[PDB]
Amino acid sequence: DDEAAELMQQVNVLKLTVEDLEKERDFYFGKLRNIELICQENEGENDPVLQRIMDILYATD
Amino acid sequence: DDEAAELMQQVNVLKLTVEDLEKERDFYFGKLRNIELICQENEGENDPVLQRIMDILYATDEGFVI
Repeated sequence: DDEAAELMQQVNVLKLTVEDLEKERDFYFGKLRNIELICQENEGENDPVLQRIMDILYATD
Repeated sequence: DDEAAELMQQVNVLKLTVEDLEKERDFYFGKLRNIELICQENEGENDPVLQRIMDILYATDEGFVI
């Protein structure tokens, strides 16, 4: 009745939040993948800065 | 009745999804920021590879979020 309505309101807000977060997550992930490729295509130069970047990309937190 | 109960279950599942996504989003954003810092420190190196990475990062700048 009253609770079902407030819960529906919450579900709508949460679904909007999921869409928002997933899209931002995917966007940041795509950026990281682009950077990873650049690092891989240049791994033959032995650049220590790219080494630091790759270490970041492949680190678990 | 069953409606409110169905919605509550849906709410609990969505809340869990949200918590996982926030952690994934911040995890990836944290990496982009750490990479931006590395680039920032080595600015005056005239390294074309770092310039490519910085251009990729531009769209992820915090200034575009707040």
